[PDB]
Amino acid sequence: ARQVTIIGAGLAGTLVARLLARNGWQVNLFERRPDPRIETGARGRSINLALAERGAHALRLAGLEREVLAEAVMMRGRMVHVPGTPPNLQPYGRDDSEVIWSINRDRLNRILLDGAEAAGASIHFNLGLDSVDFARQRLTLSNVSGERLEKRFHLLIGADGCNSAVRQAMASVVDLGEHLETQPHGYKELQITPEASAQFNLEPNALHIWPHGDYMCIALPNLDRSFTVTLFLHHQSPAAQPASPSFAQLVDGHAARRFFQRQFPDLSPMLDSLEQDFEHHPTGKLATLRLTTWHVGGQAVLLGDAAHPMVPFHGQGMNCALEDAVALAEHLQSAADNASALAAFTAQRQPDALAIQAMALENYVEMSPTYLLERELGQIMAQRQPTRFIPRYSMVTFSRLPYAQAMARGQIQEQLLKFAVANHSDLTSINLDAVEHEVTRCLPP
Ligand SMILES: Cc1cc2nc3c(=O)[nH]c(=O)nc-3n(C[C@H](O)[C@H](O)[C@H](O)COP(=O)(O)OP(=O)(O)OC[C@H]3O[C@@H](n4cnc5c(N)ncnc54)[C@H](O)[C@@H]3O)c2cc1C
Ligand SMILES: O=C(O)c1ccc(-c2cccc(Cl)c2Cl)o1
Ligand SMILES: [Ca+2]
Repeated sequence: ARQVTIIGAGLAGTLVARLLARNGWQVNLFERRPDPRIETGARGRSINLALAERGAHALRLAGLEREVLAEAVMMRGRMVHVPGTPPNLQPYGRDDSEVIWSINRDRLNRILLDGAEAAGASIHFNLGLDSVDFARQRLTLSNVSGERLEKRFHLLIGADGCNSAVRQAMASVVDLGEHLETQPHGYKELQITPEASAQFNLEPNALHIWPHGDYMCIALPNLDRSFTVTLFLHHQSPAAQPASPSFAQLVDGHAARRFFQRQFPDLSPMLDSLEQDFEHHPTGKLATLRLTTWHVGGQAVLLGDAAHPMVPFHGQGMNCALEDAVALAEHLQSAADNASALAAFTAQRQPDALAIQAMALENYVEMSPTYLLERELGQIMAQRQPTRFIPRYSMVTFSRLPYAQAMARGQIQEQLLKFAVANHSDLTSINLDAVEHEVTRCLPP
């Protein structure tokens, strides 16, 4: 039985643990945090995530999709809130097959941990990786007190998130060629209670967005009709725009309330605990990190956020990490040796990681005239050639097309629409048959 040590019992690490353990690998998984399945008197955790077809399919292959979806809220469309216009519900597709799922992160992690243990993995909590000695094949772990314990390893999977210690250890024995692109937005998680969301008729089966240019809020539903709201706002006001809002201007929760009342007036009344959430929840940081290599020989590999931190604006980070886990287990299972597997994994996944990293950054702008007309012509082309003209968002979210192919086809589509609408003011002026022939010329089924 082949041996593997996984660092991080998050989303990627627990899935890859299950996939390898059920294929007969001897799997030990090490997690810095306590076991979330051991109920304590601590406050619950209400962060949720959008699960799309890529993540769902990964869970399906692992036999866990049914259990996860039973605890998830269907989101049938995007609900865009702008003051002065009623909320506009933009359906994701023609029917409920094209939806995304709002799942509580803690509940998803618990289901995955059970799945990993059911397949035979051993999971060891309260042990955080501190360092790796690659030449001696040993690693050093410790609890929160820092009491150190050493373990031998044969294959090390770094599934330990965007601040990966495995990545830090690798960067010392190989040049990972890291390129860090900091994101100026921080984020803050806020809460809408079930009573408030019902009082204001907030639609439960939708993803909600309050755009406001350089900042915005999103809200995702929970099973009990509460919503988790996330504010995205610059950490600092730019020099050469020092008045603009930023976390630095919001000195306390009362300042945050004044900010919401002015900039997000239909949302502020739903946020009963704004002042306390704002002061008690930490401001998060965002970034894009691109690595030239993801592995050290056959000894260690990164996946998930450890390999490709991305901005969250496409809701694909977890979905990508679960897709990584499937791919890594597949390569390891069937390769000639571990070094071959890890090289092949990296070669397969790196172009797609770059693509979603880029599309996630682009997606922020797109959710921040000419646009209507292009989107209108695109809807017609999707009706005439539904196997050829598929909106990029739909390729990313509702299909398993490799992200880089989705991005390439999306650019062909966006250029074709922009050129077709240029020098036209309405659609009856446009030759739909000529556009369709360009679709069938440039977009294979
Ligand atoms: C605000 C926000 C919103 C998001 N929304 C979405 C969304 O809607 N949909 C989506 O698909 N993605 C979303 N994402 C992205 C998603 O959260 C991540 O991409 C995903 O959790 C990555 O999974 P992972 O298993 O690689 O890492 P994680 O889920 O972070 O798990 C890493 C694990 O490693 C552990 N760990 C860390 N360091 C060590 C160490 N030294 N030793 C041992 N254990 C360690 C951690 O405790 C954790 O258990 C969002 C991200 C943010 C910030
Ligand atoms: O229509 C969508 O799928 C949509 C709009 C906004 C998002 C999103 C999802 C997860 C995390 C974050 Cl930050 C965002 Cl902005 O998803
Ligand atoms: Ca420790």
